[PDB]
Amino acid sequence: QVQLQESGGGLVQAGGSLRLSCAASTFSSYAMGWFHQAPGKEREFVASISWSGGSIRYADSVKGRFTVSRDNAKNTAYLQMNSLKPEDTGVYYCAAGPYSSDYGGFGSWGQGTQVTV
Amino acid sequence: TIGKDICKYDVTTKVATCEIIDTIDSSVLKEHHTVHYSITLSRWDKLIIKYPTNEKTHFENFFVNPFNLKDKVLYNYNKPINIEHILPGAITTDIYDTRTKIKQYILRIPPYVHKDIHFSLEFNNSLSLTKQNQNIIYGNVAKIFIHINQGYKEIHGCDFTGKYSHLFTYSKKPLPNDDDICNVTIGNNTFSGFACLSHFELKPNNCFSSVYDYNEANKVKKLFDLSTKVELDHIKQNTSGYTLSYIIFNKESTKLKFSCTCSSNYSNYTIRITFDPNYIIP
Ligand SMILES: *[C@@H]1O[C@H](CO)[C@@H](O[C@@H]2O[C@H](CO)[C@@H](O)[C@H](O)[C@H]2NC(C)=O)[C@H](O)[C@H]1NC(C)=O
Ligand SMILES: *[C@@H]1O[C@H](CO)[C@@H](O)[C@H](O)[C@H]1NC(C)=O
Repeated sequence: QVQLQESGGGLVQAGGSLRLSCAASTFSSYAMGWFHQAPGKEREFVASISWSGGSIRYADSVKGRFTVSRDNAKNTAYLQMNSLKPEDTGVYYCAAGPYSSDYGGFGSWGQGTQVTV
Repeated sequence: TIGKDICKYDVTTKVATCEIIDTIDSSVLKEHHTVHYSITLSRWDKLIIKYPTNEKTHFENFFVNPFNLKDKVLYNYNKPINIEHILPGAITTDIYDTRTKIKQYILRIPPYVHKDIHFSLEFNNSLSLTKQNQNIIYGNVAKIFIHINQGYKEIHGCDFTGKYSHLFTYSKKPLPNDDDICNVTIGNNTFSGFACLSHFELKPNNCFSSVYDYNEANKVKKLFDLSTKVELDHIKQNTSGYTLSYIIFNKESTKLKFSCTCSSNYSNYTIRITFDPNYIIP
């Protein structure tokens, strides 16, 4: 499939900002998604973006604060994290797959990066 | 405007199917933004739902709730929960066609339902849009409301996990250095089956799809070589970590005897089924 690796995690205060990237090593035909796992919880959907960037979906709880984007030429996706709230703390995963409309679309997973608010 | 619809039930196959793709497609005008499907099922029924992925044209912003549709349903129609937690022994499969971009969710109700339950599934195309004849048309939402009746009879078979005691007749928590053989005799129209830890090795492969033929020196044979009047189902690893297999005979004439084993480095657990057409269970 696709090898994924994330980066960019950090500590911040309520209102701070951070920017994750995810690198693939065929990325340009996959949907990408970001997922958040707080301690003791499952990997919860944060955002997804179609291969073209034309279709983007956000969890209802991060609308307006996060922005997903991607750079197919450079095989990189990004999550821009603004207005960080304390609930946002946890591990952030990037994932890729042919589709992103249900969890089973995501066949490739990164290793997570910590985000502490 | 919330519409209503039904899921077709094939009486012969005991299969309910809900047809939602054309209902939520964004390329055709509809008067309902949300359609409600209600279906009532019982033990051993199957529910099949074909649904799109967002690679499919006119479903580009489609999504499902619960997002992990394979594992979860909406309990009391609102909160996600693992279907195993409300319908223990449930089997789901979730198959994706890489070419048509259509998926098939299938839910088998286990052979015994210990408690009456309700749950729902949502297929939400409301964010997808198509420009058709200079009109921007949006997709719709289908919600399926499922009610399952109490299950009539415990399974006459072998829970080697100690966690499905409410589902099977024989149930014992597994202890190290065990050599347990669970003997079962069944007549027609009677469920058998077993539960093991999924990290145990199940022999022969995908039992009961292949079984040891007792009447031929425990040769490995496909179940279809021994009978063609039998229904079966299997899950290798459910979200709780357990393997289950189910089997039932319908109008089978030949007396059959077969077995399967779940083994580890500590213990052996054997299920031996004697099917007797003339047997009447007490
Ligand atoms: C279908 O999904 C849409 C789009 O996400 C849902 O509408 C959102 O619902 C949440 C919670 O009710 C609101 O906070 C958002 O403002 C809604 N967004 C939009 C764009 O309307 C909707 O509830 C889902 N279900 C149905 C039946 O439409
Ligand atoms: C399980 O069976 C194997 C051979 O099938 C045997 O070597 C092992 O000792 C058995 N386990 C017991 C007796 O607990």
